[PDB]
Amino acid sequence: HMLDRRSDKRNNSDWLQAKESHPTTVYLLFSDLNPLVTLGGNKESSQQPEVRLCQLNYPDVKGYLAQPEKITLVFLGVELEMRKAADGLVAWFALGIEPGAAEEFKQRHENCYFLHPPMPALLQLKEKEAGVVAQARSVLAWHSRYKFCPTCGSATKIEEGGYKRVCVRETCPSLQGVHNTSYPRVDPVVIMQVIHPDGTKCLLGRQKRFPPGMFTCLAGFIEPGETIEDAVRREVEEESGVKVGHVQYVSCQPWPMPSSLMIGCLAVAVSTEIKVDKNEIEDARWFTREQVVDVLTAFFVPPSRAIAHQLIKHWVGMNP
Amino acid sequence: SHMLDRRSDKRNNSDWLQAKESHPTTVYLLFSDLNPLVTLGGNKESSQQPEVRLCQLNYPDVKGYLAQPEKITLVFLGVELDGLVAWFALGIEPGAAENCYFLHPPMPALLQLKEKEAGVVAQARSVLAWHSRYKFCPTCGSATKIEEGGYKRVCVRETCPSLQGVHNTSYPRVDPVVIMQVIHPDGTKCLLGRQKRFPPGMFTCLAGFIEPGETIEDAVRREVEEESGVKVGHVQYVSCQPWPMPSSLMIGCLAVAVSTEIKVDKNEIEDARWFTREQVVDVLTKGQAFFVPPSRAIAHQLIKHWVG
Ligand SMILES: Nc1ncnc2c1ncn2[C@@H]1O[C@H](COP(=O)(O)O)[C@@H](O)[C@H]1O
Ligand SMILES: Nc1ncnc2c1ncn2[C@@H]1O[C@H](COP(=O)(O)O)[C@@H](O)[C@H]1O
Ligand SMILES: [Mg+2]
Ligand SMILES: [Mg+2]
Ligand SMILES: [Mg+2]
Ligand SMILES: [Mg+2]
Ligand SMILES: [Mg+2]
Ligand SMILES: [Mg+2]
Ligand SMILES: [Zn+2]
Ligand SMILES: [Zn+2]
Repeated sequence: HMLDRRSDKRNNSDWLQAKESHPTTVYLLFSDLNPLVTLGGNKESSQQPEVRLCQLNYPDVKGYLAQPEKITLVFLGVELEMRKAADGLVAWFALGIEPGAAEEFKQRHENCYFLHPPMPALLQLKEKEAGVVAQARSVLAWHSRYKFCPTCGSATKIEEGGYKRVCVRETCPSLQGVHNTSYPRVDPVVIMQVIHPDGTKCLLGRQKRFPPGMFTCLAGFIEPGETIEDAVRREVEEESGVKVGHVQYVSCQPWPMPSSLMIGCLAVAVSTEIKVDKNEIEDARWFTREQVVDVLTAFFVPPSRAIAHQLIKHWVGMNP
Repeated sequence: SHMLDRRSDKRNNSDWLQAKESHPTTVYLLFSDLNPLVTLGGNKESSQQPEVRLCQLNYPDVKGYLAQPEKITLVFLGVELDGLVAWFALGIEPGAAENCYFLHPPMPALLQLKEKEAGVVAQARSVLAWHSRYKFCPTCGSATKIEEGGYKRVCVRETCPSLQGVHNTSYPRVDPVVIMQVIHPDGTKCLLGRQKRFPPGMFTCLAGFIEPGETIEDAVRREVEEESGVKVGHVQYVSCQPWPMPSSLMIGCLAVAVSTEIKVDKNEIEDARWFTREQVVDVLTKGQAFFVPPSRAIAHQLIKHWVG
């Protein structure tokens, strides 16, 4: 990650309040969960215009901050190097604002714009910036849909730097002991590059909503009581009929749509017959290594920053 | 291999689920306050020591509970691996709850179940626990209704945003947790810690929840450094263990420290130390003024994996 989350500061109201108006503090502005970005404008993002975060400071956002009931403020962390309250730490916050306010901003700064739609525009951000966006967007998305207490239905209030919501009903069981109802949600999702029993093909599928010709790795949410490997085997068989043996973890990608942790795996199929569950996917097929090589250089796959692309590209290079 | 095929394709088949409720081969697992009904001994597996196993009930054992649907919670677990033997979990109230008994307390008594039965309890307990604490719509606060064999809750307010599109507010929660065996730079020691609440002498792997926006490996590095001050480099995934307290997925990793100095937070972790392979070997066998979780806990499996 690009920041140190400094979760120990989340219950330090005085420190958080002081940092809000400190001149070194960085703000990332969000409207309807979309981050404010800019194209080009420095050396790295120049040779072809690259999308980068529009980093704001207190003088840019002070008017939003002075209406706390209309904003959602999340402490993201501090920069990894300290500069020469006044502790040398450079704080970052995510600031979610109302649409009226965002319009008045868009007329104020012409070079910055809100990134949308989230898929695939978030894949345009460089890795370090994409990670902080995934943190900020996932927490703001949680706040947008978890305003009421799941245990009793009452209103809740934000606490702990944006990382906790607390029911206002004093008698509520959610307030006795520690419960996940207080805290942001992380949904684990397995996504799997599935290799044919003969090592020369891989299994890819699509949903009816996908652009014509796009195919990608099968994926699904891990269920309660399931391991990573269990979910890979179950989801592949559900959607495509294919039975899976060995499952190998490869890498992760946080995917803030709203709050998914993509757990990327390589899996070896032990059967070949395909039986598509139309209620989930429209199509699943075996693609030869040669076909996939042709496409990485009559179907196509997600862009290179998507984990599915990284899994497919990794496989193309493995020893058959 | 597993006890059950989840057959999630059946969860929206209300006619099939209903037919199975009274079928003579259907098995029910009874839960009181999220604790499973179990039994000790009584088959070939206990010829040596009495072993805990699930107390499998059938329709005539639970039919009085089913006659009061507003007082129970019913979850379709799957079919054994139409000839299909359906399993359900049935959560009841403490009042309604002599060779069976409710397994309590969950830590460490759940660790007495054999792995294949532990997997079914983790499924059932976590879904039941979700229903206990997620009865209202997080998006608007209205009441909700159970659907899909116990795997969905649906807001009763027709205009609610939760009903336009697909949203995680409808579905069971799974909380990813990293737990990590952390090896000293010199390769000869591992880092273990404890909380004040722990029984005296107990040490275990550090662990913590993955945050929004974070990878497995970054959560390991962040939590180790938060809790113990130790900085971590390489992180390797090893294996998982679902832990239904209420709904955690323990993601077990081996990590290499790149610093040596410990600095404990004295808020979550009251103590953390480097333990040599010899100290740990002694404690996996039996001799040391400390001890670790039992063998079915993923921390014990990770510590064992490390010593070879
Ligand atoms: N946490 C969640 N967020 C969104 N959808 C979920 C979640 N858990 C289960 N689902 C269901 O999972 C479906 C997607 O299938 P899959 O991604 O293959 O598991 C969605 O259409 C939902 O019905
Ligand atoms: N899903 C969750 N369930 C319970 N506690 C959580 C959750 N997410 C964050 N927390 C917090 O994490 C603390 C435990 O620390 P750790 O397990 O080391 O991350 C709890 O006491 C809560 O304050
Ligand atoms: Mg899927
Ligand atoms: Mg699924
Ligand atoms: Mg699926
Ligand atoms: Mg911890
Ligand atoms: Mg911790
Ligand atoms: Mg933590
Ligand atoms: Zn409440
Ligand atoms: Zn609602």
